[PDB]
Amino acid sequence: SALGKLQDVVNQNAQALNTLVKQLSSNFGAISSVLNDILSRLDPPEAEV
Amino acid sequence: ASVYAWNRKRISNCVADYSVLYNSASFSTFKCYGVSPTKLNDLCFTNVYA
Repeated sequence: SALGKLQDVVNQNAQALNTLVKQLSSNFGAISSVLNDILSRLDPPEAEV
Repeated sequence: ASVYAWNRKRISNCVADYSVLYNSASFSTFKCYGVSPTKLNDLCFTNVYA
């Protein structure tokens, strides 16, 4: 634990990145979190929504 | 079937050509939801219920 101060910095940033990446799995109300699935299923007028 | 006792046919393990239905002159209504009728032949489904 002696170098906890430096490890804390590493952990906070790694956590921030991991959270940011995981947000790409969120639908946010969309039919899918995967952009390619939306594009392959819907026409532009509906895909844009 | 009567609408109160509607029939459900489970379709699986087959090739589905939807353009035959969509390009037909014989249907008065053909409304797709959650999917484009012109992209159906490019999609795969785990199952289709008719």
